[PDB]
Amino acid sequence: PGIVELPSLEDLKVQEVKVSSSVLKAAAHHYGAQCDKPNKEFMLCRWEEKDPRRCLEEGKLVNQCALEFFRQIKRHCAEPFTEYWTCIDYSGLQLFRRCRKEQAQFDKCVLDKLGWVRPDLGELSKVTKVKTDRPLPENPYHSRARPEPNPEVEGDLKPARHGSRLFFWTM
Amino acid sequence: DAPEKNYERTMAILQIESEKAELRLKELEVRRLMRAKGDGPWFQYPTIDKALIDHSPKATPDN
Ligand SMILES: CCCCCCCCCCCCCCCCCC(=O)OC[C@H](COP(=O)([O-])OC[C@H](O)COP(=O)([O-])OC[C@H](COC(=O)CCCCCCCCCCCCCCCCC)OC(=O)CCCCCCCCCCCCCCCCC)OC(=O)CCCCCCCCCCCCCCCCC
Repeated sequence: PGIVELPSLEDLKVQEVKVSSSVLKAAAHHYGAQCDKPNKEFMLCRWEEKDPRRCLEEGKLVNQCALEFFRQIKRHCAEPFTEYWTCIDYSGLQLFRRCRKEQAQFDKCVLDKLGWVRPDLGELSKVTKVKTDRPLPENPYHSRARPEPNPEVEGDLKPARHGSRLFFWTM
Repeated sequence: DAPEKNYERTMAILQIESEKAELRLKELEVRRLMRAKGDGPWFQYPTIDKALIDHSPKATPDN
């Protein structure tokens, strides 16, 4: 067949969000609140193109907007966030429910210094709409032309010409 | 019976039987070509209904 095209290693260099999973899980509700638009443009491009090579730049925007999400935490509320993700980080299942007062301190300092409202129960699971400028893929599966169907039956049904025509049976 | 009656009755019998014999040979040839090519209404062995395919957005994108 053909050669599969791959992007170069410079096309894959972006500054990584090099924080732990409890750090990501601690700020995840405010992350889904504040980093909505580039994340949803990326996941729309990712379910529509069905190809990650066509989804690099939007992904870079994700990694552009996540870092600016954490810098904006690090400039303002580094200590209550640190006290919060440490308590998230203790738990083996990483329970939100074991960590409600540290969550309250982090949410208080974030609403005071950044004005961010934490999403409620049922908001980040909504199907939202995304206004992009990229065109709709007319053939995301790269499917070739389908075979033409067999001709259907038409014409009025006539009797059998002289019956069964089986050796001597005249009907 | 008159010789006219037997004669013309014989011609009608011969018309019916010649038409039936030509139609039997055409039936053989039609079945041969429809088994060879599969483009007629016979020998249409079933395939999978494509209405069974779930075209919803799935859990992972790459599919
Ligand atoms: C206005 C609206 C109302 C109008 C009303 C008008 C009518 C009023 C009267 C009402 C009654 C109508 C009767 C039926 C129509 C006429 C049927 C007919 O004569 O067919 C001729 C038919 C062929 O002749 P034809 O010149 O081509 O057609 C003239 C008509 O146009 C015949 O028409 P066709 O050209 O369209 O024929 C079609 C085709 C013509 O046939 C063909 O093209 C050839 C294929 C025939 C079958 C061959 C099979 C051979 C191997 C098996 C042999 C079995 C053993 C033999 C019998 C042993 C005992 C059972 O038929 C078939 O293929 C079907 C099979 C044969 C059925 C015949 C009727 C049987 C009814 C009574 C059953 C009693 C036993 C009869 C004999 C059974 C064996 C057949 O003759 C035969 O096949 C030979 C058998 C004899 C005919 C049956 C006669 C029926 C009356 C019998 C009374 C006596 C009974 C005694 C006691 C019982 C026996 C022990």
